[PDB]
Amino acid sequence: DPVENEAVAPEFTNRNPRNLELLSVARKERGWRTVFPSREFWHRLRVIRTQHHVEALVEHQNGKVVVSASTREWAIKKHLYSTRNVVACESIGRVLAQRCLEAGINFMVYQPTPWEAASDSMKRLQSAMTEGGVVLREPQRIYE
Amino acid sequence: RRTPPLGPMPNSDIDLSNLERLEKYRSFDRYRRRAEQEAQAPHWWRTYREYFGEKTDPKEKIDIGLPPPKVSRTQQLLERKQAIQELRANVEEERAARLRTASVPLDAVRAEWERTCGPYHKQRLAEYYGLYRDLFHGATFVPRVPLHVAYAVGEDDLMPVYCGNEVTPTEAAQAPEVTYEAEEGSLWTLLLTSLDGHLLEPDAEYLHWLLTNIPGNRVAEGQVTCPYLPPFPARGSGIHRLAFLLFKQDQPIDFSEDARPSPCYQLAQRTFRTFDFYKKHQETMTPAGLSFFQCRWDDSVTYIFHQLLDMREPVFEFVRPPPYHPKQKRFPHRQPLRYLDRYRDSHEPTYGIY
Amino acid sequence: LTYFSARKGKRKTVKAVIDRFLRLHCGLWVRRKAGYKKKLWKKTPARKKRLREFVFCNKTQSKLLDKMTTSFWKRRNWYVDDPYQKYHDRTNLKV
Amino acid sequence: QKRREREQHIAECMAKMPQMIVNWQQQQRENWEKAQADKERRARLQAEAQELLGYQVDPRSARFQELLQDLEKK
Amino acid sequence: HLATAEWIAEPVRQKIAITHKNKINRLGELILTSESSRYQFRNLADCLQKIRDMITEASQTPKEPTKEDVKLHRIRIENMNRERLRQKRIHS
Amino acid sequence: TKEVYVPHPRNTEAVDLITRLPKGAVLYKTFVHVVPAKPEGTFKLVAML
Amino acid sequence: SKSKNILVRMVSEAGTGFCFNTKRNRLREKLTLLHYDPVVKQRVLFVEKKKIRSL
Amino acid sequence: RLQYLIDLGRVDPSQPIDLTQLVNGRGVTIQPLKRDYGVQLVEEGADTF
Amino acid sequence: YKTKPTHGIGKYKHLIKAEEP
RNA sequence: CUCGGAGCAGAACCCAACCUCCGAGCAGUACAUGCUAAGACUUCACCAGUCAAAGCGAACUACUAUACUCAAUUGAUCCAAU
Ligand SMILES: [K+]
Ligand SMILES: [Mg+2]
Ligand SMILES: [Mg+2]
Repeated sequence: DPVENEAVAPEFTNRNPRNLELLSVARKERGWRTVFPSREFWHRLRVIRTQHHVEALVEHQNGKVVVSASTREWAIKKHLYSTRNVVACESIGRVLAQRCLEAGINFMVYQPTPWEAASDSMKRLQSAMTEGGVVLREPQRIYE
Repeated sequence: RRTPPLGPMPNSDIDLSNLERLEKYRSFDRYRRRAEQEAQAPHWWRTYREYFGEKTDPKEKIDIGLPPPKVSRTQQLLERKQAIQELRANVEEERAARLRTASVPLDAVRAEWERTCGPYHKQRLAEYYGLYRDLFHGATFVPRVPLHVAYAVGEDDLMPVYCGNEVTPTEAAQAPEVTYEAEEGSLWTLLLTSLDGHLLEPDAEYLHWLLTNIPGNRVAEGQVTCPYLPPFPARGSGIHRLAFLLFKQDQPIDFSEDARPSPCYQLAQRTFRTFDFYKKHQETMTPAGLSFFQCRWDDSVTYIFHQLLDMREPVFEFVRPPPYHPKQKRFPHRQPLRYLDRYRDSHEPTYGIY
Repeated sequence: LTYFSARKGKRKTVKAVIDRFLRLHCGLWVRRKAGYKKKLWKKTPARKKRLREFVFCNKTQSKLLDKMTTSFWKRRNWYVDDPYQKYHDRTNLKV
Repeated sequence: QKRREREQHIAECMAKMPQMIVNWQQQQRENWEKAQADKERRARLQAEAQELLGYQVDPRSARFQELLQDLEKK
Repeated sequence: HLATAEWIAEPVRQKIAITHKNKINRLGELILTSESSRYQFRNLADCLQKIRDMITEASQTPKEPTKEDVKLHRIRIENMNRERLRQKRIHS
Repeated sequence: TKEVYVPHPRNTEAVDLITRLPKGAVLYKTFVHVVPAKPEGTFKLVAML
Repeated sequence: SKSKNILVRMVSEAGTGFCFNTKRNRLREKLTLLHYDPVVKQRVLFVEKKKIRSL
Repeated sequence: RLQYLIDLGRVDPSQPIDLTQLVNGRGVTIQPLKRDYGVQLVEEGADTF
Repeated sequence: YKTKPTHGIGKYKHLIKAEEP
């Protein structure tokens, strides 16, 4: 009378780290109002530009790095005249957006300073990431 | 009462004597950069990393993958410097970079990336998705062999499977097209598993596809140990992750014990744990490639449970803990009138004995 | 309080309690906040929000208000479409 | 009838609000413009002093405001 | 049973077996529960009224641009970005 | 816990203090945290269609 | 305790009858604000009608 | 309550049931001096009725 | 806390020039 | 003679003298300083006072914005005006 394939457990255990982030029910690390930067996010875009190179990172609130794009790697350096100019920053966003879609990352926050945000090199890196399909704001968490 | 510090304090190195002859920060980004360095260092006092940081083991995770390639750094560095000089000599690249009209070809960047540092990125990504932890119980490997998977949707389109991109069960109803660079005379083994799909046991996994003793790149010639079965993520169960594993065989192997009938629509035979599978074949088999995607429920999943699996579709739901309310007291002093509704089960009037 | 009237010989009710408080059959007394109509232009919305809320009284207050009223005001009434009808009985209360 | 007349009076005054708001927005920028212009006028009057500071710094401005009034009358 | 039931317009049955496809079992029956009251009367009244609402939505043919849900706004972005990863065969 | 203090750039009083510190110094302050106990929820079986 | 400011009553122009009191400087023209009217559930113009008291 | 009075014979359903028959059967207790205006038939026990 | 070994970890004014008009 | 800060009262809370010092009885900016609602603090009672997630509704893609800056910046009931 019974069936073997219909034997289902009452509770479902999903071990995927992004299961709850993608359903918008995973709790964000709220707090840290008296310091900078914030932590109320799931994924963050962090840009590191040195005297010689430019690096963009997508990392989780736990610290882990998901995907990255730097001008130190031959793939991108063999096509750039200058690794430290605006073009390099615009090209790091076109390469990072393409890598974030492949990884599955479509939303992330960006926490710049007032002088970084007003810069023309950061204005072009955001535009390049949006044109790639990445949204620079995460959806609000669902509490109910 | 005072207790002496258990170690060096933060700003002890600083000399207070010549405080007027010390280089200051003068900028917020230069202090922030040093503040991040000291935040990622071990300390004897309590830290946020202690209570929230992801605990790890001191035993460095072993490597079970292929050996790295052998390259001549000196000959490599020489060729790269020469190419930059040619690119920089052209005045048309200097002018485009100064006018901000230059751009890099995204197609060539990805072909060289897949060769040099793509494997290490794919490894970093698999660790984030928790594949090594579940599949191999923490053991890692670098996917030296690029595995290109793609599902045929229609007659002209293709859905590429990368490392965590979303793919639907409707696009993944038929076996994909698998290609990978291999020498002649080599033997491989492909594999598809659902890490989160299992309905009964948490730790276990479902086996969706198993091809053994593949000669070179020809996947059809490989023996079909387990036929292809589409993903069937239950409704309201979240997003699942399916992984394509490519093993490099050292010699022809006999998978008679892992053989499954054709067709295999029983979920007890589909059940499968990769760790045990590789552990009994690790002497003659080595992980080389990797690819995975994420899958949600769609209408096609109902066709799999009813027709193929001959069972009823299970539907789950995300349930939250019941709200906390303190113990109700007889006289709730200064509480508003709606305090009594918090402990009321029904919303319809009661009349007791009357 | 008048414990024994001079005409009937029975306890009287203090009518200053009846014009300010409401008694639920369970024994709870409901009141308003002192100052919910005074100087609203200098008070915040949060403070005004909890000023127009109907709150309960404590044991000592409710025992006093029960002594200042007779048994007629403690009876169970069945008014038609009463807004406080559901509050005249406690639910899931222990001890 | 009283619930109907009021519902119409409310619907008759909301048909003019979109335009009333626009006219009000304009007046704000018009009045706001005067505030910015007034500051510039005062600054000019200080330059006319040419750093000749002292007690006679307040009345000088008054002299020139009177001149502006005469221009408006004409 | 939805299909066997002949007291509903043919086009409505097909229109109802698409919208409320998540309330249909393997056999083909349309299930409607309600547990928002103590009395079986009121609970049945709610279920019956859901059917009258299903036959009206399917007959009204409403094609107006209703408001998009907030939970469905990130899926619209997810799907959109899953189409630009799609590729065409080199030699079709 | 004791964590490193990084003010917000808009906050001028705190940013005018870290720019006058010797290179190598870092400011520390005492933070209070809540470590969550229960998860956001669980997936439960509700029907077999 | 010189009364620099005064308390006035701002009446909605939508005819709803909704009004709120605000503080304005004495030496100043009658206010014309854009406040939220809960009756119609949208922002509407208000105008000073009468003074309540001297702050 | 009504069904309980009928199962015990305290109120006969073969004749019209009015306010008098309910009182004569001790089914209700009306207090006209307490601003009582009658009885209200409530829906409790409708399923078993 | 004064009794604890990590007392004084927040001290910062000994790193700044004394600017007291 | 009410209210607030500091010391006495060194480190959770609390603590007096016709004890030692400094202050308050506002101002300014907004006009969503809109509605609602879990859970909490509380000047040693009561009264009063305080902080607030989520949610509705707005705003928003820049503003350390989503309970304004500010230390106190204040007055119960009846009654009167409307
Ligand atoms: K599972
Ligand atoms: Mg207290
Ligand atoms: Mg909120």
